[PDB]
Amino acid sequence: LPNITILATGGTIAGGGDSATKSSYTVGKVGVENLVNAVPQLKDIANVKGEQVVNIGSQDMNDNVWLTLAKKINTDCDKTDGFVITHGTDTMEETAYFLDLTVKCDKPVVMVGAMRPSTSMSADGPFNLYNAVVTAADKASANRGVLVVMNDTVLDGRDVTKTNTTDVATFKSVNYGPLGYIHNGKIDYQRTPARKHTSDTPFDVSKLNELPKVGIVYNYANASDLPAKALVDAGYDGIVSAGVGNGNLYKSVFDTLATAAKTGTAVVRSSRVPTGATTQDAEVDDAKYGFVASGTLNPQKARVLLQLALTQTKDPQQIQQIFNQY
Amino acid sequence: HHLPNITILATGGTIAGGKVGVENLVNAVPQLKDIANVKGEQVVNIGSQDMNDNVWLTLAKKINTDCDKTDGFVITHGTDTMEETAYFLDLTVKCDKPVVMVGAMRPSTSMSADGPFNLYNAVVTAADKASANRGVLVVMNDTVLDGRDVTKTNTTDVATFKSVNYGPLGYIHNGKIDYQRTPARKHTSDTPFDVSKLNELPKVGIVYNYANASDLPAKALVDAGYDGIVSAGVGNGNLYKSVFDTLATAAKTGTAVVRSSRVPTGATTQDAEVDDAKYGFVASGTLNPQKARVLLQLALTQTKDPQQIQQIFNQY
Amino acid sequence: HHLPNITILATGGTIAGGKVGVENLVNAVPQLKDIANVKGEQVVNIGSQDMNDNVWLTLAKKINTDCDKTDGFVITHGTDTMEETAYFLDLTVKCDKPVVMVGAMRPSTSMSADGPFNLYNAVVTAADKASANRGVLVVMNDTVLDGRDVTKTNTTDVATFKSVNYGPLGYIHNGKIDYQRTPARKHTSDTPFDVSKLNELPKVGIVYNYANASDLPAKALVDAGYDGIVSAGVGNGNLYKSVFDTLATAAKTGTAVVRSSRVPTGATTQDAEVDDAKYGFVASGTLNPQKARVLLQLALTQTKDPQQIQQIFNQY
Amino acid sequence: LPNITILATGGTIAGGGDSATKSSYTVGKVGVENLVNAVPQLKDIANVKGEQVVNIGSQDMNDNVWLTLAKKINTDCDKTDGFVITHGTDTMEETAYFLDLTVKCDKPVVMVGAMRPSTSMSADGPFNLYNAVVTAADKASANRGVLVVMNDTVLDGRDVTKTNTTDVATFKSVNYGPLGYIHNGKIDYQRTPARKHTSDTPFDVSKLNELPKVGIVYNYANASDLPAKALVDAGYDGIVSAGVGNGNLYKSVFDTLATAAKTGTAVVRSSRVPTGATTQDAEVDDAKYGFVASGTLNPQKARVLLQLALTQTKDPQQIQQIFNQY
Ligand SMILES: N[C@@H](CC(=O)O)C(=O)O
Ligand SMILES: N[C@@H](CC(=O)O)C(=O)O
Ligand SMILES: N[C@@H](CC(=O)O)C(=O)O
Ligand SMILES: N[C@@H](CC(=O)O)C(=O)O
Repeated sequence: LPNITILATGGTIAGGGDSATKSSYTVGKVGVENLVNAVPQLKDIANVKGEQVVNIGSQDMNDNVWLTLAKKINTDCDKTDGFVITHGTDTMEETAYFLDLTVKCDKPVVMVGAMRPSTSMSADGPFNLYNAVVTAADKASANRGVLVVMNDTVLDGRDVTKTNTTDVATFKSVNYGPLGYIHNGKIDYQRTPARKHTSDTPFDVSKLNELPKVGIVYNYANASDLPAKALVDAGYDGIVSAGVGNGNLYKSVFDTLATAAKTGTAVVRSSRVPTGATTQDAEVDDAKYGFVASGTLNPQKARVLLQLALTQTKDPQQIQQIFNQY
Repeated sequence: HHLPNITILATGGTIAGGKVGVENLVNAVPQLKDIANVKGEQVVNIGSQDMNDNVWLTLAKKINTDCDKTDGFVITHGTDTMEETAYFLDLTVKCDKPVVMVGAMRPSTSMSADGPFNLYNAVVTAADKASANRGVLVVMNDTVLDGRDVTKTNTTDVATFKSVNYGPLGYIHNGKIDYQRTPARKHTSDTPFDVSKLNELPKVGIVYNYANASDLPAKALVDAGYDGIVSAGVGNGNLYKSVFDTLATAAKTGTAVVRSSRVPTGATTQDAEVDDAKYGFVASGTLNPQKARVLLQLALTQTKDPQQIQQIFNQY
Repeated sequence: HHLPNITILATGGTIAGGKVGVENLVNAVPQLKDIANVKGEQVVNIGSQDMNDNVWLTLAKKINTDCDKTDGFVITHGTDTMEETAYFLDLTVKCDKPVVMVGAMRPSTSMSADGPFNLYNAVVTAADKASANRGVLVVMNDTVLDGRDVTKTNTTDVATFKSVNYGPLGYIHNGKIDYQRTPARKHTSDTPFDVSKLNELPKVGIVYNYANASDLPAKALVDAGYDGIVSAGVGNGNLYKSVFDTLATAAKTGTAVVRSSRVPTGATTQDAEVDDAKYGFVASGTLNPQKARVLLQLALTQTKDPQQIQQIFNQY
Repeated sequence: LPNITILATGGTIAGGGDSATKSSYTVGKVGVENLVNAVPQLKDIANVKGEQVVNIGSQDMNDNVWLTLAKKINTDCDKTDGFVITHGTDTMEETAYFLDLTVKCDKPVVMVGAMRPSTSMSADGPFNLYNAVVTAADKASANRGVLVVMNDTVLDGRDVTKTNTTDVATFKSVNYGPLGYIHNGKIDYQRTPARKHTSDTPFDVSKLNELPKVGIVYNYANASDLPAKALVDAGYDGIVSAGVGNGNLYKSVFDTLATAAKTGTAVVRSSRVPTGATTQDAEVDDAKYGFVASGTLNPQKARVLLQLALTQTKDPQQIQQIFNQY
């Protein structure tokens, strides 16, 4: 059986409530050893080793944990056959894309969480963890980038997003679809992401203590420019706009970001709209303003790539090329 | 043989690209005369990414004032913020006659432009007696959508508008609608919100949550004396710790705080990970951040008390 | 403090895998006693791929007879044909108290089995006074779905059941339902269908359309004297020429013919490519083939006239 | 500009009504030359040549037209840079998969239709045809199998299906997602089908006058076995079951197909359920009965592959292997 390493970071998968039928609970309580022992069927498919990296709710996920995870996977690659990262669902789509761009280990790296606490009736954690280990143990899972496995489905770290606040089926790759489905412990892979990932990217965080500062501002009717101005006044390296429609901006926000771009702030136009690309050649002349269009990357995913782009370059044309390749 | 009188109120948008006038918009679809007596009025001519409180107030007052002068309204509008205007009017229009919003995802000069048939179907909907008393509506891609749940789901697709939590009210085929649903949430004349004499709306901003989120946007809204802040939370309305800290302080120093979610479907519920009663927060339910802002502004015209705002978010 | 009386009628399905008894099903979820006084009765114990007219008649008669002896019903059922049983009961149950169907997509012995919480939520729904007068319901994956529109959309997903044309009625969180919709189509006590004295239902079969489709299935149903045939058409109810020829003959020689569609969402409409009045055909609207069969069988207990059947397909 | 050949077969894209605002129309009236002249923007992107193969509604599509199309594309491959097939929407998903398995030409083959007649207000035909030609002209479209292009989206011929009876956005690849989106005449491809297609299949129809007979029977409550018996009595080479749930069958239908399989009839279990695979190792012991599980192929798609499988073999184990590879 393959050796599989579980790196635990917290989340509702490790959470507990006082009743199996009531919704209130606290995240990231139980340890990695309890999650493993809760699924004795794991011993049929893998030799599982658990390590507790942190124990937080992923609403509190941060740069420091991301750097810890990437360095640990890259350091321990030769010591195991694959990785499973247990994680909160709230920002799993962000961590998955970060690791998708920075992990250099060729072996499967699979993220997994649970929408229901471990104590709940029909808790989804146990089978999710089982299927995550199935995926990390599958030879065919290698070289597909960092993966998220939820609700019997293998999803690429770039397109995967949380589509619903409570549904166990919440995780979907809403633009390009899943890579494969899991049935009876086997996967029929019919897709693989074409965008460059893992060892095909230039992003190398092995020696980094911190990441460039990138914030996100929302657009809506009558939007205040004060959030954007606050990020500019703090000297943020980049700002992602969650625009309306095809990456459009309320005039006040547009005006502030255009002025900041001329001072050197990197500005990426994304969209609050949950599917579809923020394109070039629509209503915003990105070349004129020095802006970058995010494509299908939603605002929090665009932040991930912008932070890493800014470890390499501050030039908008080069950043746009990065947003066209990764 | 007499046809209903339908008033088109034009605000801009790609359906008017907003540069072409409301008379040009009407004459482009001569078949409108087969179904309605159409009169057009230009309210503004803007891209809806620049929609604002003043235009919202103008539209609600115009519809309420002119209700008895027409049989139904169509509002032509940009698609980017149509879902916000639709819900604002859903809460403030007191005319029970049909009010239908419509836009276009493709330019009027483009191949297979969707604007012409979109407008035709919007007039069909405003002219159907069955459309009355269903709240303010959005009509796009042969579908009638309630103004509360409707949202733009895709950046470019002509089929982008969907009521993603509770579904559409009816589909349009051959100029006829089979309505199978109506919104249960209280709208129009069943709400207490009355903007007839207001020149401005309470100030409500939106902050985004994500890994490592800065508290600076939330702090800037607080420093500016904002009346309310809507959080686009992660998952089920959850907050990054720094943002949580700032909003907890704001809620105990006057500011109304509504937890919504950046997640595109599903409710932000009570009784999950955040003790709303302890912090004086309000949970937005299925209202996404920009919709929650609409209701929070109007709630703040009535009350600043968090329990009373929560009740408003449970009824409208 | 008193809790509602809820009767569980068991028919089989993976939620009972149908091999385990109804008492075993109940005792597996002890928290049921926190929300209801539960009594279980075994009606049949079959896989729902073998569901049939006799079980449908038994269930409708049992619910109608026992209505005044309980406060609500839960029917445990296989997922494969739950959407058909749900609509049959939707049309024939005259009890206005909640009737909720539920199943499970994973075996009860499997990791993260969905059956236990599914049953809990089904009892929550049957015990909610707000669930009355909404027709027969299906409760799956924290969602309340009307029996007319609900359908199985995926072969394995625990989230498979969706009301794909008009959306759900409400979502369940923390044991509470926020209902925002109700079906406008006439159901239960608002239909004329009365099976109380029937031992059998009119014979209605379904034929599939595709490229090069054989007319032999349609011919075999005609040769057997079927009372009606539902066509799973291509696109908007269209028929392969050979199948069209056979059904046109059948419609003029007694047989009721309903055009539905193999396409999983959207209505089969009148006034498209098929002149239904010329051929004596009925268009099924949003009813998929197996749902259209349910309504056609019941229509044929009232009338054989195509215009009157079309009216039934426009009202129920 | 590339040379693009339009092969016309009919459909609503070629249909016309007496009014732009009323829904009634007739299919396959106007000729290929009228469709081309209706889109003068095509001359900006390609040298277009039209040929009328047939002019039918695709509800009347049949084996003979399929064989004509495959032979024509394979014969004329060297004479053009890519193919667009205008087609009715009702069975486009069937023809696309047939050509996906039998076309040996390496150059892009793109199918396209229209949900609204050419005479209708906001008719979708003109822009659909434009985007189909864009796709056939794109070098990156080659080697992705036969494609369907509808509503700004490039879809693989295997997974693409018509999901709605009237919506212009009806065509979706409901299990694995689209291959790319089209904006401003350009495609960002992020996926390609892993299942073997075109020149990687053994199916060679170049000398065939006819195809094996395969019919489809529906399952539902109280289902009659008479449709299945009628196909068996006619000596059908194969029968596809549109089963309930995960490919399950009503007992009467099961009994008839099991008896037929022992006489040599090929029996494929598919599902009337619109998404998801009909799997092995669920409730039906396929090996015991000699049945084949269709995977994600819906009943009409499973018929296509079964017909072609039956040109090579009647052995259920070999047919199952075909259903696992193509
Ligand atoms: N609050 C949790 C949500 C979850 O795990 O589902 C987290 O992200 O850690
Ligand atoms: N920018 C435009 C988008 C559209 O009309 O579709 C607007 O909202 O006004
Ligand atoms: N074959 C089963 C499927 C299920 O229960 O999910 C049935 O319908 O009875
Ligand atoms: N009946 C038409 C439908 C369409 O083209 O949309 C056909 O398949 O030819």
